[PDB]
Amino acid sequence: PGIVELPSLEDLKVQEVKVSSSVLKAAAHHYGAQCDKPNKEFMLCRWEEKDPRRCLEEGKLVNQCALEFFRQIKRHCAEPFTEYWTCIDYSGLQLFRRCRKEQAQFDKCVLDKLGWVRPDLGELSKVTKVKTDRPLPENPYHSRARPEPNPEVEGDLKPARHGSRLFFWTM
Amino acid sequence: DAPEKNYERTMAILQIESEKAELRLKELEVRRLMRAKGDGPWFQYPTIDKALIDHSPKATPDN
Ligand SMILES: CCCCCCCCCCCCCCCCCC(=O)OC[C@H](COP(=O)([O-])OC[C@H](O)COP(=O)([O-])OC[C@H](COC(=O)CCCCCCCCCCCCCCCCC)OC(=O)CCCCCCCCCCCCCCCCC)OC(=O)CCCCCCCCCCCCCCCCC
Repeated sequence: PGIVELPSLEDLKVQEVKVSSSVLKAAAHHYGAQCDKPNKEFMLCRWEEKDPRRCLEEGKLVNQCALEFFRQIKRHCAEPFTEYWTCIDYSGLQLFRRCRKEQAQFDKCVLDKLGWVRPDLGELSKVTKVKTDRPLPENPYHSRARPEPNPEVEGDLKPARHGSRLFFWTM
Repeated sequence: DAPEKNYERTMAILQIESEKAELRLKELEVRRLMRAKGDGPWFQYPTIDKALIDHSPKATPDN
């Protein structure tokens, strides 16, 4: 067949969000609140193109907007966030429910210094709409032309010409 | 019976039987070509209904 095209290693260099999973899980509700638009443009491009090579730049925007999400935490509320993700980080299942007062301190300092409202129960699971400028893929599966169907039956049904025509049976 | 009656009755019998014999040979040839090519209404062995395919957005994108 053909050669599969791959992007170069410079096309894959972006500054990584090099924080732990409890750090990501601690700020995840405010992350889904504040980093909505580039994340949803990326996941729309990712379910529509069905190809990650066509989804690099939007992904870079994700990694552009996540870092600016954490810098904006690090400039303002580094200590209550640190006290919060440490308590998230203790738990083996990483329970939100074991960590409600540290969550309250982090949410208080974030609403005071950044004005961010934490999403409620049922908001980040909504199907939202995304206004992009990229065109709709007319053939995301790269499917070739389908075979033409067999001709259907038409014409009025006539009797059998002289019956069964089986050796001597005249009907 | 008159010789006219037997004669013309014989011609009608011969018309019916010649038409039936030509139609039997055409039936053989039609079945041969429809088994060879599969483009007629016979020998249409079933395939999978494509209405069974779930075209919803799935859990992972790459599919
Ligand atoms: C206005 C609206 C109302 C109008 C009303 C008008 C009518 C009023 C009267 C009402 C009654 C109508 C009767 C039926 C129509 C006429 C049927 C007919 O004569 O067919 C001729 C038919 C062929 O002749 P034809 O010149 O081509 O057609 C003239 C008509 O146009 C015949 O028409 P066709 O050209 O369209 O024929 C079609 C085709 C013509 O046939 C063909 O093209 C050839 C294929 C025939 C079958 C061959 C099979 C051979 C191997 C098996 C042999 C079995 C053993 C033999 C019998 C042993 C005992 C059972 O038929 C078939 O293929 C079907 C099979 C044969 C059925 C015949 C009727 C049987 C009814 C009574 C059953 C009693 C036993 C009869 C004999 C059974 C064996 C057949 O003759 C035969 O096949 C030979 C058998 C004899 C005919 C049956 C006669 C029926 C009356 C019998 C009374 C006596 C009974 C005694 C006691 C019982 C026996 C022990």
